[PDB]
Amino acid sequence: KRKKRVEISAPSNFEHRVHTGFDQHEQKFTGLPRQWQSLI
Amino acid sequence: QTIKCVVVGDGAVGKTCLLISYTTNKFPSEYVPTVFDNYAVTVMIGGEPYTLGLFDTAGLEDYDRLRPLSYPQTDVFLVCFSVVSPSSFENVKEKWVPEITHHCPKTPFLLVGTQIDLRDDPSTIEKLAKNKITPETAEKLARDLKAVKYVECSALTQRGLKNVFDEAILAALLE
Amino acid sequence: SHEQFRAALQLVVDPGDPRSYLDNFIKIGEGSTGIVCIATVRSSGKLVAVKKMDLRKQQRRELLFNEVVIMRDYQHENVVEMYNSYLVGDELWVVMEFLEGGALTDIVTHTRMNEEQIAAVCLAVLQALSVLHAQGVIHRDIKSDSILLTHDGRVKLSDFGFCAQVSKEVPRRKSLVGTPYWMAPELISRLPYGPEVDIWSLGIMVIEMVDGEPPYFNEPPLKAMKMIRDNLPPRLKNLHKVSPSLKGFLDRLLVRDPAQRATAAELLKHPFLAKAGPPASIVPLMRQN
Ligand SMILES: Nc1nc2c(ncn2[C@@H]2O[C@H](COP(=O)(O)OP(=O)(O)NP(=O)(O)O)[C@@H](O)[C@H]2O)c(=O)[nH]1
Ligand SMILES: [Mg+2]
Repeated sequence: KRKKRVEISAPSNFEHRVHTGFDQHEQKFTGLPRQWQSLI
Repeated sequence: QTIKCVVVGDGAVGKTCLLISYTTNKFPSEYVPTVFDNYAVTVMIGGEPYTLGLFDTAGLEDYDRLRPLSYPQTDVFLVCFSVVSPSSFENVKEKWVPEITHHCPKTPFLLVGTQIDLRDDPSTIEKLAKNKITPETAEKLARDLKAVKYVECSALTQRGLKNVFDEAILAALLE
Repeated sequence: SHEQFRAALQLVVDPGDPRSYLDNFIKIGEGSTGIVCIATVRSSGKLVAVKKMDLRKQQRRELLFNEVVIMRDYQHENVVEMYNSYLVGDELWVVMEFLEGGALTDIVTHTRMNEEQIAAVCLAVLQALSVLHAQGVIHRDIKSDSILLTHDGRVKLSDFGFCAQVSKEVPRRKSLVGTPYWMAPELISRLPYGPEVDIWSLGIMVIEMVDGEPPYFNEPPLKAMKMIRDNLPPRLKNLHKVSPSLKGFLDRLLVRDPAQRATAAELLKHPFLAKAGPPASIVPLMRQN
């Protein structure tokens, strides 16, 4: 409470949540966030 | 809780390699252009867990249409320039900061010098010499700009790598 | 890197295992770096304190060097005596004097101290800090918890784990070190800083002794740090209970500009400290009495 420090640890728990790519053929995105898909 | 950190900068600067070396202790041997990747890690801050969300964005001009969709709710930026590319360092001033200031004016940002280990490498210094950045030059630009601070690192050797994210994380949580 | 550090530490500690002459290891408290036990010397029955710090559970292992080197090379009436250190398994154990009066924290959370007692404490800490600062040692973690008391009320400075050294070759430190509510604003701003950070922290401790707690304590630590960083220096809430002497003192401690903050040596000559009671006057405030 009063003895809480600001130590920032090394990272842990890697998580690759999104990988967007670009179709060479169809000029299209693959692996968009579904939120963005409406916008463009 | 959760910190959102977006990494932008000129292409080839070393944004992905920075993130992959930090999160997994590996270097991607090849160079593949990023379109968009989102990673997450847990980071302990005084024994309390936070999710550090990391938004790896395209530097290449091809995917401009996409990039600022990353920007809403951003807690901190890393505006990256390779310290062996003066063009990328001038684009911090000319382009990147204007972008993030417009979309996210209250959001703190750090200037991140990448690839500092090639400051010794003679191969690349020859092409800097024939065509005719130091901490003191970047630190001025950080104080002017006004970045939270300047930090620098090498994704290969990991020198000051942890410190990049340490200062980014503190920047986010203070503001 | 774990083994290299363990071997480094091996060469710096005293050889052997203090379990060979100590009995009855009982946990007395916890800290950030590890736990403190009381133990008994088998031959004599004398109590000692033993600080145990696991090498694997430190965010910056290099800071463990301070736990040995400081009490070793800076013996002083107002510094906690360190007898020996050892490497037991994956732990640094430091054996030191047991201070029976406890921490100043226990006093300021359960009682209000008068100005003669406050001046006595401040005087002792500044005597210690002036000696440390003259050698370029910055404590970096001054607060009520780091001040321990003897039975008779003499004040000693402890918790040297977060120390750093300055010199002509390295006049400033950059590290984010300390405890949020006591951290100096220049340190939080991530500017280079010097021994002046300890004086701010001492100022925050004087606020502890008058108002019971540091400024912004009811807030979370990270928001408090932003407040310390951006706001003007914090004020005493119990202004009704405070002298112009004390207010004048505290104004020399809580100066945002490190350059205009008073030094320890400068503060030893301050009039407020002329009010200092002797060791005895702090004894009634202890939990026993
Ligand atoms: N010596 C050295 N080279 C590096 C470092 N970081 C990246 N590089 C080199 O520069 C290349 C850039 O890779 P990358 O991280 O994908 O850059 P990027 O900023 O994500 N490019 P884009 O925005 O198009 O995705 C790497 O393939 C590597 O060869 C570093 O820290 N040190
Ligand atoms: Mg890439």
